[PDB]
Amino acid sequence: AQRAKGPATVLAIGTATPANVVYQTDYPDYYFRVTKSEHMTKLKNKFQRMCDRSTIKKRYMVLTEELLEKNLSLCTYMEPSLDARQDILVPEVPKLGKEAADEAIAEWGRPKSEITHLIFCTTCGVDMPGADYQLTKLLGLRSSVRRTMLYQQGCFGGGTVLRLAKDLAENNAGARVLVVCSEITTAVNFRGPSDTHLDLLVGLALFGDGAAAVIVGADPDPTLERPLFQIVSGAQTILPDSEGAINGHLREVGLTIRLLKDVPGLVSMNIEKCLMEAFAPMGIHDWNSIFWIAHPGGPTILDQVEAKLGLKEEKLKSTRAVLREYGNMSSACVLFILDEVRKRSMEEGKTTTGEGFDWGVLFGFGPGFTVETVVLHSMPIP
Amino acid sequence: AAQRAKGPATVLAIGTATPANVVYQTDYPDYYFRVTKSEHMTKLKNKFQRMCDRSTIKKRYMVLTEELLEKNLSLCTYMEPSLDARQDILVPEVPKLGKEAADEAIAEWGRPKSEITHLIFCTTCGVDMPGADYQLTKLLGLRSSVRRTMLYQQGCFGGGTVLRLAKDLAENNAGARVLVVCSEITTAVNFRGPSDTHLDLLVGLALFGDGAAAVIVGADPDPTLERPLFQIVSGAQTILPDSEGAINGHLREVGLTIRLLKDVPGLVSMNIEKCLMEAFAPMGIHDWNSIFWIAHPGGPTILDQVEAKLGLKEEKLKSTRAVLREYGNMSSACVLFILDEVRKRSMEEGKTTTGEGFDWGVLFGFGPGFTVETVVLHSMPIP
Ligand SMILES: CC(C)(COP(=O)(O)OP(=O)(O)OC[C@H]1O[C@@H](n2cnc3c(N)ncnc32)[C@H](O)[C@@H]1OP(=O)(O)O)[C@@H](O)C(=O)NCCC(=O)NCCSC(=O)/C=C/c1ccc(O)cc1
Ligand SMILES: CC(C)(COP(=O)(O)OP(=O)(O)OC[C@H]1O[C@@H](n2cnc3c(N)ncnc32)[C@H](O)[C@@H]1OP(=O)(O)O)[C@@H](O)C(=O)NCCC(=O)NCCSC(=O)/C=C/c1ccc(O)cc1
Repeated sequence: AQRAKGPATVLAIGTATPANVVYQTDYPDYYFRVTKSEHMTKLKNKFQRMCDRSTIKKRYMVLTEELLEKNLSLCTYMEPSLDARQDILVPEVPKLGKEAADEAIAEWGRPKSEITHLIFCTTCGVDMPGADYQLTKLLGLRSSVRRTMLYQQGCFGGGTVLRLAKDLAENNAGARVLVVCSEITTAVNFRGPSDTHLDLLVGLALFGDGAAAVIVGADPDPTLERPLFQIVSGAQTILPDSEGAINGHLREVGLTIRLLKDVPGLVSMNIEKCLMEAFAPMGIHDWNSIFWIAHPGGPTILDQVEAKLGLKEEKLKSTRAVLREYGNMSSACVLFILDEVRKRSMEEGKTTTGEGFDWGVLFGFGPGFTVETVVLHSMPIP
Repeated sequence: AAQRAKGPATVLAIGTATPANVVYQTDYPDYYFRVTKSEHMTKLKNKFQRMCDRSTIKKRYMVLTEELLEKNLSLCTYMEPSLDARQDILVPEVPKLGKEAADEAIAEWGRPKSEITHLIFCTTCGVDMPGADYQLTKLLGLRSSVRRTMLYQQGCFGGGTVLRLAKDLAENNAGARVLVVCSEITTAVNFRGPSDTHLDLLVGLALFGDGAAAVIVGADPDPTLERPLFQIVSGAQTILPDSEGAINGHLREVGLTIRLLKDVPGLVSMNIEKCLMEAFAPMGIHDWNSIFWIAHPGGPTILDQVEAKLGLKEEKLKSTRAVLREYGNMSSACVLFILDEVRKRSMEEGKTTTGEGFDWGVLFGFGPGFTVETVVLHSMPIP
């Protein structure tokens, strides 16, 4: 007694974005006009080809042109701008998180009065008390909620929350977990004018804004609840020879991020061990008998892994589709793909929530270099 | 059968560490107003001096020495740019002091670091990518497959926040042994005295010191390889009614600016009885002298008021006030600093238990929210 019986299960997935839709075929011109950098045609040609090959069609952004008119230090590179970003992030991150959590509880079907725990994860902004307290007040959750604040974990937080919510739901009987990952990549936005920092541009051509939420609980009551995926295990590892792959320093100019390693080649040369160690308890070594959710850090990191593993084109269709219509939304991005995996599984009438396959993987890649591999099991679809 | 442990998560080892520079309280009002060049503020000086004399603190260990102040002059300075000047200090020095404590807790543990599966790193000081959980993983030589959890900016209730997280980590994953490190180098507050517009930093600078503590926690301890000390029975977190903005710490280009709106001693007093009633209800315990006490030493008055309202004997907060006396407030690491003290004192005097001769005990983390963390512990037998 006192503790749960079976595995953690995701019971609802809600997504939320801002109203501003920004098409990528226009974003180079916008970005070099707003920044007033029309004279640097070298970086303009470079940033253009970045967005052209990013496979992204549209992205949602809190940062409007008006918000930059009122926060002109964000049209600058290495000028003091931390307060200008935090005056946006501290309020705007819980607000987008409430929208996604409300969509998730709406699918959940049960009142918020029974949410026992809360895990909030963001890389954008930092404050005391954390965005978990802000979301608890904004959503009106029980004041008895016991919260976990994951600050500045990076694009692998989406698997961290699942690996943590499994133990929270399974070690406390009748506990239900509100998981929210809300990221506003206004944490990443500087003036173009820098031949001193070109990785800033492939970061601006890929990231977008959005919030995702799930409800996690063990031993679901199959009258009020509908199971979607059950989290069998969650793993975290440090890739060999990956020291300094991504370095993010939070200074008075915001979070400055610098890359030292070729990340897509690092993920490719090391992912097969992560699939082998995670799928060993089941005896699975064919990665095309598995449904796939991997954080779309970029087009080619999925391209190279898809080539190194010899995967079919269908495996990463949902991943690439979230990168297409939403882009990179950091940690929340993998939960978006979880939702698309379920939505497309019904739209195309496949046997189970994971496009027809029993077992599935959730990959989150971030600083370390760190790979979070989470193995899920599907739910049948009648 | 299943892939999980069968009993409760127990504390297996404890280790603490403090920097070398010792700063005595009977010498702090003068030196502070000299390095900031504020000897023209006789009011704030007498103000600060009475605070230091009423803090019941004797000494504190500090990383920010005067040698460090002359090379970062933005810290002799209130609200001019000072974030990077502390970032250059907190980012490396926080994991270093954490390993200092994790080394001593591993030495007492007696088992190799390869058997440390999970890690929780907790600090309200500084932010970096990758986090301090990565820097300790590399410094301590733990396995690359360690599953880490980063608690950034959790305030002074992190000590109970991590016990609540480490309880589930050790009770779901069978054979798991979770190392938890709370490393607080509270230099984030050293502001220039010149502020008649900010008296709360004074009583934030007359209490807080630096220190780090680390525990090994795991369930089903092998009684032939490990020695249990405390059983983490329950862990709770709650926001007190009518506490909006009690502790507000914003991160600005000039550092972490903390301002107080509500009296947190009277916030803790009027609510501590409800937390203890709810926490000990499954065991029918209502005598708060029947229980051994670990309360976060926010200050002398917060403890004084809890002791007055609940009608406790003076022995209950002896170790809590002793950690406050010789270390000051160290944020989340204090309660674990107190945890080490209770087991030392309880074998100093040959008590019946590891909690001063008591079966059940409580650990309290108070912080921004206002959030109070109530962790019920059970002592283990001592011969
Ligand atoms: C971005 C790539 C390189 C795609 O480009 P490509 O297909 O190999 O070649 P392209 O014709 O498309 O041109 C674009 C790339 O060309 C590369 N390039 C240009 N000059 C040359 C040259 N002389 N020779 C060889 N190649 C060249 C260059 O790598 C540039 O990408 P970037 O590194 O961002 O500048 C590919 O590596 C990729 O998609 N990787 C996955 C993307 C990815 O993981 N992004 C995030 C990395 S880590 C993270 O989470 C955060 C990063 C970030 C960082 C800063 C921020 O402000 C915000 C965020
Ligand atoms: C400070 C108190 C009042 C004990 O002092 P006292 O012995 O009762 O009175 P004193 O004669 O020693 O004078 C000092 C205190 O007296 C109070 N006081 C003074 N002037 C008067 C007056 N005209 N009339 C009535 N009373 C007065 C006043 O509260 C002042 O403290 P402070 O709030 O810092 O200014 C008491 O509030 C106390 O110790 N509480 C526990 C300490 C505590 O919880 N600290 C943490 C709070 S929240 C946190 O985590 C962050 C704090 C922080 C905040 C800012 C930072 O930069 C850094 C950190």
